[PDB]
Amino acid sequence: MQIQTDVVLPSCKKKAPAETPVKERLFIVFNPHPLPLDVLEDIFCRFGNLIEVYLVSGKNVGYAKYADRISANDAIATLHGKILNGVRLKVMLADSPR
Repeated sequence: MQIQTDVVLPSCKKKAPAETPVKERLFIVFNPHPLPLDVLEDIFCRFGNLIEVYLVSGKNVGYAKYADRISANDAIATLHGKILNGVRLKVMLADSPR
């Protein structure tokens, strides 16, 4: 599993239980192609309270469900605009994209 990034990351945290009701949602937009799912889970669990991350099939869009608003905001502040494994990322609130 590759981790090549230009940002300092927190350690991996445990995911919230899969059935946890969703509190915050993020769009992840990949330029030029999406990243593998295991990489995405490793990266996005690091902010805590990650319920799930998945890709929209065959598209450059992923979706991050968090059990905590502050955690998702941390993921935005840390990852938006950064490069991961050769891919540029946009991370934004799903309900109000920038």
